Amino acid sequence: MRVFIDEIARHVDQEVELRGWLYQRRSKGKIHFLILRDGTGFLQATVVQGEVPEAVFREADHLPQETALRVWGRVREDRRAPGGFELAVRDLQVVSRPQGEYPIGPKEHGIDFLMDHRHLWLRHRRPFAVMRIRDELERAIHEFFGERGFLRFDAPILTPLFEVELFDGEKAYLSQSGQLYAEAGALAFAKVYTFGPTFRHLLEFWMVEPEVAFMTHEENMALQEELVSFLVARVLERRSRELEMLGRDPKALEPAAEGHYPRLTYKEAVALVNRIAQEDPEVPPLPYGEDFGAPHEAALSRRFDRPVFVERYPARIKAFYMEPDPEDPELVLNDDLLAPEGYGEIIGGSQRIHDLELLRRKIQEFGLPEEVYDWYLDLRRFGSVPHSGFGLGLERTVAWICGLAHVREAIPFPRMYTRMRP
Amino acid sequence: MRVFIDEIARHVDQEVELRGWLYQRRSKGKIHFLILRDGTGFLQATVVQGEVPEAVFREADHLPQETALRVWGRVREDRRAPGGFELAVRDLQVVSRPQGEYPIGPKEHGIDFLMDHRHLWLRHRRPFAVMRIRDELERAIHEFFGERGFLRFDAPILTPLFEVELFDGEKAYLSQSGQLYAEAGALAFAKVYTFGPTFRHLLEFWMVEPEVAFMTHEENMALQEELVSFLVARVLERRSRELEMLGRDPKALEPAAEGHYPRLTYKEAVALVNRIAQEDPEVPPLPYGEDFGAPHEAALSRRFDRPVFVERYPARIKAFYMEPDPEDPELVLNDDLLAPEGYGEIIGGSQRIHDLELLRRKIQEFGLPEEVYDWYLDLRRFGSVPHSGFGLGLERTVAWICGLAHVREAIPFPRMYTRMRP
Repeated sequence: MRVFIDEIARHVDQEVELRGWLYQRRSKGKIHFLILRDGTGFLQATVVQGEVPEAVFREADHLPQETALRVWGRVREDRRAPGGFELAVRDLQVVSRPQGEYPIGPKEHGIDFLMDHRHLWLRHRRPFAVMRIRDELERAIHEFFGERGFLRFDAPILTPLFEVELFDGEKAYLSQSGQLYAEAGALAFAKVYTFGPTFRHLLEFWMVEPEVAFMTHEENMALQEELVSFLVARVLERRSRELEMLGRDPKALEPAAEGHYPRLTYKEAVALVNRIAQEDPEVPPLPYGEDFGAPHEAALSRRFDRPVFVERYPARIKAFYMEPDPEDPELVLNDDLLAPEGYGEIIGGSQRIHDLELLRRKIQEFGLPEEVYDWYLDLRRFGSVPHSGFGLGLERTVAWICGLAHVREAIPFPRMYTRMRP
Repeated sequence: MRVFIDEIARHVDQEVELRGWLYQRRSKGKIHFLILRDGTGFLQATVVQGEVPEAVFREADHLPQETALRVWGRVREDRRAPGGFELAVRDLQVVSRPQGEYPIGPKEHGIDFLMDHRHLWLRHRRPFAVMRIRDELERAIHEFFGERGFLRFDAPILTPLFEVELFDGEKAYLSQSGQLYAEAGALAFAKVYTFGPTFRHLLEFWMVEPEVAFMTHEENMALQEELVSFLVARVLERRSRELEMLGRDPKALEPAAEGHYPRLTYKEAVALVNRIAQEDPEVPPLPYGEDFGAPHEAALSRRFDRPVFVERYPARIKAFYMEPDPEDPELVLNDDLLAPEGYGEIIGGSQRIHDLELLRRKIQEFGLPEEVYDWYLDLRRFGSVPHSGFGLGLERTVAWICGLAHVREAIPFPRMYTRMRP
């Protein structure tokens, strides 16, 4: 029967069929060792001279990389085989051969060449591992919020920023965040999350944005920690093979899986960064009141062994909708979660204003057109409750978990100001 | 302890707390009957004069619609209560009152007024039911493909159609479909699906687009049937309450849940439509070679009790990438799945060309710029295998399952050429 490499362990000592591609090939003495990929994994297939028809042995001599292939054989358990299993091949059929030379030979090229060939490069071991971890995270996000009674709530992408021309003279704008709509959602369904593209490194990325009715700042941070540690735990448990293919040290991820994330106020974070900047030539000072520069963010991130929260920034550098700190008028009740190892911010969140007049005056103080926000103001006129939410950047989270050098590797086909292709 | 209405059955005869909103209110004799919503459901709460402090009874006299509320009481099982349960209230605390008159009183307004107030209207019973069914479908899609070893594969939205201005003079275009990228995905991961927004009724909608390596036309239709019948079954099993709130007859959905969907060739469909058009004044004739007009689609859809497949259309009215019918050169191996009851197309799919030169000449015959499709052509140069896929429109599927009058009701904040707000 036809099976997939991913399920090969369930078929030990049976005759099966694989359909896929020649990933690698080597020979020693009377054995050809093929590495086959079928899209769900990589598996050694042996072709043994004298134990298969000579035509089959010779045909298996004759296979360039990315030859498409059907192979038939017996599943063998064998710890000398990478994976722990191999296919003892009995028959083999070429489905197609490359028209030209395949552009990506093993262990050769630099990362940019590989990303220019992204549509082919996705087939290889490292992008395979990254994408399977990405899939694992997206599924696990839906399970995490589904099991807690959250409703997925798709925020609009077109908004009345990148500008889009509509029919006639009309113009719309690509969403940078579904949060405002998610708040309407939270007031209708108690607990919701968007899971969609937003547009601002990457021009285009994916954001999970939960909003919860009656939820406070502190509960908001607790929810963030709960989610991130669950996701790291889930990758550790189910994608340990992919982590291994990436050369990712699980020990760098285990603290995140256990929670108890350290927290810092903005003031404390600034003081810390400026202590670091004195003993360290490669970290510049940080004047109070400014947002964290890239080196500052990195220095904070590398200080801890798991994600670190930074909360209660100055109002002056945050958004109009954020709830003011009740014991400190210059600050708002917000938080950013920083991944360790220099990966930096993976979550941005806050408690939102629930008082009608406060929100009116904030909409003015921030010099905003009140009319366009009237519906948003309705959320305070009718059934207003304290509520909070946040947005998790999927690509930065993937990049961190996988240990990638750049976020563009975390998404199948990245869009950046420079590369917009394929 | 604080609980949600959705979990109320697990807490019979316990003292609990609810946090939510006054949805409706009526009184008879010494009982105030509140209908509370907390975002996860609707629940009767009784306040009994003489058994609660007089202040509490009087406070509960005093509650306009969308008053935000905390209520404490004992969960009672009671079939006279709608839901089968009610809260016997002991204490109650107003969290907030409406600033102004709430614009949506029960059983009053026309659909357009309600959609103009969509951000508030989402709180009510019918949109509640629709959105919970939508959530059920999105979760179930991830489970269906996750359990079959499909990988979620996010296709880019920005493409090199709606036009978007980038920095400098550069321009991109909102994706109308992730299929081309999904094919690269299928060749890398065997079986994939996009789950994302596309842009073309609705300007913006959600598409699940599976692609499978080595999969044929016939298997493609089998996969489509399997998926749709699973989704209908899943809504029937887990959202029967929401279906009931919608007044949706489960009997209209049960045939879809069982599969065995009828199939028609394009030629057969045309002949059928034209037979229908003779006995029926409200169905116009259909010349051979034309795509199905709206009345034709509707007449086909209303002919059957479950979704119907239409396959093997003329090449001349389909896309460049579609595999030609091997026994009939004028036709391609494609299919559209039509929902019954006049809802029409919910899936469009086909087998794709895997032969390199055939695809080159099709790219020319269709007058297309070969350069921009070179990467796509690489998918035929290297590791080319027969493959197929399709796209399921989420909103049309929701609209059909819920029995809605228009697809705009199937998405939280619809974008149409006319309404772009909120």
